Order: sequence, then structure tokens, then C-alpha cells
Amino acid sequence: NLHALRREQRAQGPATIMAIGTATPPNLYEQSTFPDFYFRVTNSDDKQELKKKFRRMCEKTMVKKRYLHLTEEILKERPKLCSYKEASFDDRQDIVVEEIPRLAKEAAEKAIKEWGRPKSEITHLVFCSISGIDMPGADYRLATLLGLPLTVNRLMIYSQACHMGAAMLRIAKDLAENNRGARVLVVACEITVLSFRGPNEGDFEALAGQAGFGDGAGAVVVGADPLEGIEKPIYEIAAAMQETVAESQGAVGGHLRAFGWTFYFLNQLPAIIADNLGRSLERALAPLGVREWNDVFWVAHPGNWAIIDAIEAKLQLSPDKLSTARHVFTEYGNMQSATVYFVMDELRKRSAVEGRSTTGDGLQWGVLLGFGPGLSIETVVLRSMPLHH
Amino acid sequence: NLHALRREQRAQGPATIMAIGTATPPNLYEQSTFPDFYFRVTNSDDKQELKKKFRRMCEKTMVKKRYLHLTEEILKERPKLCSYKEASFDDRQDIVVEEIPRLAKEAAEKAIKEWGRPKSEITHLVFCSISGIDMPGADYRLATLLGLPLTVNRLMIYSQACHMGAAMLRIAKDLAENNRGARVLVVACEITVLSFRGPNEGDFEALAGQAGFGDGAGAVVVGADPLEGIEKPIYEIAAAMQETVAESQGAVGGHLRAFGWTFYFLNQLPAIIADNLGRSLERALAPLGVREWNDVFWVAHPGNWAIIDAIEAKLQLSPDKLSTARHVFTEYGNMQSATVYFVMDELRKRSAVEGRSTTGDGLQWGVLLGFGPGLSIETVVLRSMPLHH
Repeated sequence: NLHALRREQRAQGPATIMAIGTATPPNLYEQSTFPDFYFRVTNSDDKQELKKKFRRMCEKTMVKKRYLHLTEEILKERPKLCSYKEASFDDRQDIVVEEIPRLAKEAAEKAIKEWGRPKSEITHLVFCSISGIDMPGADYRLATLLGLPLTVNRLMIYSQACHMGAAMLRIAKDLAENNRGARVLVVACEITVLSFRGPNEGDFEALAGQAGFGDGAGAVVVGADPLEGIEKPIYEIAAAMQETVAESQGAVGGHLRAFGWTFYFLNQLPAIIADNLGRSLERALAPLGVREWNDVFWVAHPGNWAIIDAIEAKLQLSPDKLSTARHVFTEYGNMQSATVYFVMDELRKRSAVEGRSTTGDGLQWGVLLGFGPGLSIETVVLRSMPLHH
Repeated sequence: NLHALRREQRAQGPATIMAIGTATPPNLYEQSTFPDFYFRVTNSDDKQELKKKFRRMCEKTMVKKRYLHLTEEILKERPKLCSYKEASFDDRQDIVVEEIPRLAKEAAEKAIKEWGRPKSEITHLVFCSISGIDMPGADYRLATLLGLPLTVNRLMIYSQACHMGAAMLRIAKDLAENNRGARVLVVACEITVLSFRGPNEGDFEALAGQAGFGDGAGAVVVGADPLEGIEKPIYEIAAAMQETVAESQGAVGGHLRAFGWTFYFLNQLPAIIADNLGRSLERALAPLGVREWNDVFWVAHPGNWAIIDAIEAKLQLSPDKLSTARHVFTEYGNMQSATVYFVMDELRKRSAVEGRSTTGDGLQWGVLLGFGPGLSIETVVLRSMPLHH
């Protein structure tokens, strides 16, 4: 009866990524002139020596460009954003509640446009962001701006850190696979309005945060049992798993306070990540009988330049493997949960333009990776799809 | 093989609720004397007219008692919690970050204990609260307090309203059905430290919020294919869905600010909820061929007494249907996302005490119901289990 009902209602094949869309705020921030903008707007133009320290931090990041919702105009209107740790939460909430769903909507429309199917066929919405907390939430506002059916199943995931991007594919996997016809709109959106703050001579971590984080949103449509001739899977989601690394709460993390968000980290975080991938990758790839780390493709959350270097070095990958992560991080900065969607889009796009056999740079099996506070490690095994040029 | 692998890794039968645990803070607040306590600790004994009002509010709520983490001591140590609307967010964060996981742990242990099986067989943790945002978050802390294996798939749902307790069953359904052997720990925990504040003579809305909300946590183990002679389902989850009521965002909701959380409602929220249920319940129950609303059992998030009344009257339910919601509301208050789990625990126990043939008061089919800001309506169709006396 309910076993019969079960068989009827569940999907047949594995979850697939059917479309990818991305978007940023319209305001370009060049890293070479960012110290100038940052010290001027934070009324710190009378500490030239701290300004020089910052220029060197900016250069070290390896970031060329980021896109930020914030502008000098908004900062002028809302000066408390420019202080180090003054109560500023209200001004920050005013913005993120409004804009988190607006930026998400751009990335979601693009994903939907590529998918090329009606919004009425979307059954679930899975939406993550650090920011934009209200009731009704950001998911309600996003659903409403898109004109999704009132019967779409919504799930908002607030304030999980950078690995939440990968984690949403783990959730969407179960939603697409367990429900025949389920089409899952997956969105990550991050705007650094809650973490932007002026400088303090004794806070490297907070000033470092001013240098490497950008704004961005990413969206995929996820579904099993693609419609013959209409839905063209880019990747099959083969497996998804999470692992927490014992006694590493201190590696990285953050607090939410009256000043907004602040993030901490150890200098050895690049090593702590790289050194703790072994287990995850073994669980993931040993069933497929993978012999060598260079034998699969890599969609990595970049974290930072040092993190990429550490992972590449530990797994002894050739430069090509993480070059997509390097590219996105260079051109957009670290966009938290959104970053991995930008990286995934780059992999499949370079794969098409450069004439590859598959969406995973000519390779069959790949691993998508996210990592954040925990330390939390998100591993998604992807199967590439043939490219018929 | 993508399809063969899929056929082997998924569960066969419906998600099952295998155990239920509940917990509250140890501090009893009797409603009869709550006006005296509230006006005294917030230093408002010279607002006798507002006090007179609040006592009338408290009488009308029909709440007899609540359990709150907050005490006279906490309030003396952190007087900003008492102000109507000064910045007090840091004080509140300081408490909720540590306490939310702590209360959740009590409910979680009770559910695990009834389930009767090793912690190591838990594969997933799904945890919701309005409160306790930090990175790493509450799920990590809870998993750590429980001593869960590091490979448990964690998910934290922050800052969703009252209907979130229901929606976690919607989530748990797919995780459990789609993964062979999956055992999901589902936990809801709420502590009102973030919305407690002193009284303002021009704000009855916020004042009403101080009369009806309590603290608590509920937990279930959800799995598919129960072990014969080891795991005994209390209910089967046959179906679960959400819908949103158009143009009702202002019906109820709230804002997270430097003063913490405040909640808003329209006076006609009961009718708004009652009048917009039929559609959801029709979609849920028609496929089972049920002809009358009294044909099924009811596990209702209570909201408040006015809301229970309006649903009863609108659906022409006889008094027994929402009996369990009433008893839980009256004895514990609205514990937001956790309440529905107390109601569930109450139904299945009463069913056994009163000699009913099923864990659903002798009927086969039920609806577990959650509602909150959106308006959001969460409908979970349950099948009861035979009771053998």
C-alpha cells in the first residue's frame, strides 16, 4: 500500500545539475586602488602607515577584482558601517534583508533561462546565505520576486559558512531523487555588508577580511530523470558526504554581534584543510577505483590563495586541476557559499570552448569540494557528461 | 552503473517516526503570577495600568504555565535585556549560543534512549532553532554534546518561525527514504532570551508576545525500513508539503535587530490561518479519499488559543481533534518550532492511556500541521500505527 505508493512517487535515476547561473553586484572594485577607496571612506586617511600595511595585505591575497553591493554613496548615508566595532547591526540588516533576495534573483533567473522550462515546474527551493534574516525569510522574498508557484517547497539556510554551497547539492540530491518530477532550484547568495568595517591597528583578522571577500550569487536547477531532448544534464551527482574534523573549532569561524559579522582564522588553516582531506576523498573515490588524484576533475571552493596552494601541493595535482578555483578567486574574490557555483560554471564553460569530450575537462569522475567552520568538509562526487560539439 | 548503484543505496519503504523526546528549562513560570514577576523585574511597577492590561492579556491567553531559561538573576546580571528597545543583542547572543545546543541535547538524549539503539547508527542530524547563530553553529555544538560520530551529516536551520518543526519532518522524509539504513535525528529547540524585553505603554503588540511564548525542545528519530523486533514505528510519514498563502506576509512575522527579535501580528491572524487551510488539506487528503475533516487525526501547532478556536470552528472539528494542541499550549505555552513535537508525544501517549486502537486516537490517517510567517503552511500526512494492549 504505502510501499506501492512509495514506488509510484520516487524518482528513478540520480540527481543531476541541469543549469548554472551566476551574478554579482554592478560595482567593480579593483584591488590596486582598494586601499585608496577603503581608507578614504573609513575616515582613516590620517593613518598613512596602516594604509601601507593594508596595500601589502591586498597584494598578498592575489585578488584582482571583487564586486560589492556597498558604495561610497551608501557608506555616506550609513556612516556606522565605517566604524570598527560600533553598534551598526540595524543599518546592516536594513540592507541585507532587502538585497540578499534581489542579488539571488538575478542568478536564479539566469539558471532558469538556461534550463529553459516554466517556473511552474519547479517544486522545491533551497536557498542559502550568511545574511538577510527576517520573518518571512529571504526564501519567501526570493520565491515572490521570481513568481514561483505558491506551492513550491521552500527551505532557507541562514548563516552557515563557506561550505554551505557544496552542502546544498547534498540536500538537493535527496530531494530530487526521492520525488518523481521534482525540480530543485538551488541558490546561494552572499553580500558582505554585515562584515564590512573600518580598520583597527590590533586586528589583523578583521582587516584581512576587508581584503579577500566579494559579493556574488549562484544558482543551479537540480533534478533526476531528465526530460528527453529538453533537459541536458551537465553533471550527475553520484554521492554527497560531510565530515567534521576533530578538535578544529579554532581553525576558522565567526561571531554574530551588535557590530555585524567578524571572522577568525589560524594562519595554518591552509595546512589544516589540506591535511584532513584524505578520509573524505577515500570514502568518495575508492568505490570508483580511482588510482591517482590527477585522474579526476576538481571543483574546489577556493577559500584563499594559500588554501588552493596547500591542496594542490598535498594532492600533487598538476596546475590545471584547480585553475578554475584560482581564476574565480582572482576575478571575484571569495564569495563564500556562492564561490563553488562560479567555479563549476567556469569548469563546464572552459570545457565547451576548449573542445573537451566531457563537462569535466575531458575526464569522467570529479569531486566538488567545500570546507568551512567545523572544520566542515563537503565532498560531492560528480560524473561529467559528454559534450556533443 | 548510475541506476543500479541508485537502486542499491536507497531505502525501500516510507520514513518512520521511531521515537520522541521533549525537554524544557527547569524554571516554572505560573501565568497567574507572571504579571507580578514581569512588571517587577523589568522595573515597571509604576506602569500599573499597563500591568492591569497585561494581566488581562495573560488571562485571555489561556496559558497556565511556561518554562523559561531566563530568570530574575540573568536579568539582574544583564539589565539591558529588560529595556524595551536599547541595543541588547550581544547579551542575548552570549546566552543563546551556548544554551540552545544544551537544551536540545536533553530532548535528543530522550529520543535516542526510547529508540534504544547505538548513537553510532545515527547518520543524519537535522536541527532547527530561531536562536544561537555562531560559526561553527548550534548543530556542531549539539553533535559534540551528544558525542555523535564525526561523519554524521549535519544540517542547521536557523531563524525560521513556528512552522519549522513541521518542516523538519518534510526534510527528514527525503533523507530517510533516499538512503538505505539512514537514521535521522530531528531536533527543534527554542529559547526566548532573544525576544524577551520590558514593556512599553505604546506597544501592546510586543507585550502580547511576552504572554504566550515558552521555551522547549523536541526530538525524533526518523528512519525507513525499521529493524524487525528492534525498532517500532509510532507513525509513518506518508506525505509532506508546504504552501504559501498569497499576500499574507503582514499577517505575522518578525524582525531581527540590535534589540533582538520582535514579532508582529494582525488581530485577524486566526481567521487568516483558518480560512486558508482548506486548499492545503484538500491537496493532502483527497488522494486518500477522506470525505470529512473529522475522519482524520490532528497534530496541530497551536499558535495560540484564538488560532486553535478558529481552525476548529472553520473545519467543524469536534473538540477532541485539537485537544492535544490545547493541553500542550496551556501547560507549556507556544514553544515555537518545538511545540508540535510535544503535541505529537501527547497524542501517542493519550492514545495508549485511553485504550485506542492506533497511535492516532484510533484513526488511520492524520495531519501534522505547522504554520508561521509567510504565511507558511506545513502539512505532513501521517499514518498511525496499531496499538496492541
